[PDB]
Amino acid sequence: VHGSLARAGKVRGQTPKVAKQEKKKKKTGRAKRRMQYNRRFVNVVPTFGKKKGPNAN
Amino acid sequence: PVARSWVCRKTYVTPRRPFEKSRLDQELKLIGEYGLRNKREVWRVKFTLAKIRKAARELLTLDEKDPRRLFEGNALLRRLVRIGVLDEGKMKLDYILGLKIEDFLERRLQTQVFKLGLAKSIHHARVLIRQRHIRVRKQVVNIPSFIVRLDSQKHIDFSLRSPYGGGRPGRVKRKNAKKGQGGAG
Amino acid sequence: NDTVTIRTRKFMTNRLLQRKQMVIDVLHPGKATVPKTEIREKLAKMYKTTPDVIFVFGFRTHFGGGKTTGFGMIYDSLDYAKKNEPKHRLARHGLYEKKKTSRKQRKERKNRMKKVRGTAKANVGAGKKPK
Amino acid sequence: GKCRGLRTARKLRSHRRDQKWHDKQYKKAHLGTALKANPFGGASHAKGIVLEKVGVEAKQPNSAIRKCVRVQLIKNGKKITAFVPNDGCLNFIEENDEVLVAGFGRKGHAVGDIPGVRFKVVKVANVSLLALYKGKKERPR
RNA sequence: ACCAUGGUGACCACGGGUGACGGGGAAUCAGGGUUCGAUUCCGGAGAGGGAGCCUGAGAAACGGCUACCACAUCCAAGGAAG
RNA sequence: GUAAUUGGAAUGAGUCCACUUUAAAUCCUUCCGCGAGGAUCCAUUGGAGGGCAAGUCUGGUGCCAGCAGCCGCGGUAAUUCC
Repeated sequence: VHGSLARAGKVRGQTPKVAKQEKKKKKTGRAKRRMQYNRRFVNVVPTFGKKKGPNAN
Repeated sequence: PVARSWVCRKTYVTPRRPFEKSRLDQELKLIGEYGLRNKREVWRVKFTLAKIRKAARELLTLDEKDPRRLFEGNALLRRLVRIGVLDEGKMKLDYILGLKIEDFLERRLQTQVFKLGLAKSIHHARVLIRQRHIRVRKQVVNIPSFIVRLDSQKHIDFSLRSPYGGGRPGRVKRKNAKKGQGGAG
Repeated sequence: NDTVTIRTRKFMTNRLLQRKQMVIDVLHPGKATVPKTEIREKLAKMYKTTPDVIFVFGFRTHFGGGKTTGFGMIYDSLDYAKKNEPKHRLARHGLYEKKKTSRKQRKERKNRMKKVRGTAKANVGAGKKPK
Repeated sequence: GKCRGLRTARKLRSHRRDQKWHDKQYKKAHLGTALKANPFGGASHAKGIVLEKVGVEAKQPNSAIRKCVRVQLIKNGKKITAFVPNDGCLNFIEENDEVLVAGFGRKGHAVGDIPGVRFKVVKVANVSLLALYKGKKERPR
């Protein structure tokens, strides 16, 4: 039907729950700006392609 | 009712529009190739650069033969000649207008302890300052934003209390030599 | 003793106050803040007087050791040292002892002596036996 | 068009102080009757108890049952409606709590697809409605 | 107190509102402005509400008093204090 | 740049005298000492369709729950919902 007052809190109330698995911490602070300038500009790679961006899948 | 100063102004400025792709890119290579911590202290020195141009163009809209820029622009120039962004014998109020923020991030303490051969790897040249290892002639200072003058520029050195200029090795050398003699007499 | 420099500057003696007052900068290069009681004899063995009329205070060590700076002064007498001097630096080394009441006491003692009128035997004696 | 001239500034000023009464977001800031009208009354937040849970319907292109409550303010006491704005968050507001109703994105007007609502709900019973959805707090006893 | 019939106004009087203390100023800024200012500086006012006073050089003071009206305290209920 | 192996004239927070400041004390300033290997001594807040920098990667839902300031995405493969 169209759900008058029932199934309120439905889609989070039935979702499969995936554990947040641990990682390394991020290099916070000054070193983030170190490593991401290093991510973008110190290696301007000659890979062409109309420049597919920074979350390529 | 109080004996307080009250007086403060903001030092950095935030941009007109954010999220244009030809701003953050041409500003990111300030944050990395000169080794800074956050973009607020890029806007800081740029807003410092900005009002000097706003000063000088209040001054360039005046003519020839009036006394106020004779006091102002000369006192303007005898303060940024001594900081080393602009050399002495070619003093004009017109060369200052074509000037870029690459020179204000060149006259810091932090990039001059990289290019005077005192260290390596510009981010590391941040680290030595703040970790209390670098003195001015008599004064030890842990400030990367210390725009060190042209006058006191040949005088940056390691401290007398530094490892690299003095002694009493700190807690990593003391700890390792202790445990080796900590198995017998 | 060992590696300590004592210097001073802006020496102004005066006989308005009959003192000798100056700015002292103490150089301890890699050492801690020097005791003031050690400083108030290292001028006496320079000004040829006794460590009895040389008073120092006010040392704030500059950033990262080396030159601290402060005040110091020299009186012309120990009896001048008890006339023209605020009582707190007269007492940091014992020359005038100070144990009084707190001001919370002294106010409320006067607030209860205020109600009682005329009785000289019972203005002070407004409850000194009960406490 | 305009009368103009150097000496006519009385005409050009008593023409502006009454042609200013014809644009709205000035007029709901100086005329007074639109200052009393809002339930918050020149404020930014209000506390109020929950009287009724209701489900309103979404507007013309959508079709959903948007959930709302029926807060009645203790300041200048009068009935309003209010929106409880998250996924599993109907359950965290219960009957006759004390919630802090805030504005809803657009000042004085409903956003999106909820016809006839003006306020949203944060801080159910001293704890933030974010801080119950995000698993940082509970509803205290 | 005796006389005279005047005065103000569309160059907005008079009346109403003010979520109005005024001013130095503050936020903002191409120029032009729009808003804020209870707030440490100076000037005004008032110590719950309105009135009346003594002393002093200066107070219609309120960490001075007396009366009323609104609020409240002790009590051995005879009275006291705000 | 991972996955590394060490290190050492590297150090700050933290715990600790003592001097100092101060009226008396506190910060802070100085200075024995201890004090970093997933340096566990750990950085969040908001977003990722367009305005607006950043994903048609996966699972769940199925005009429901919900998102969205505006346009819009939602009806069994969603670049916006969990």
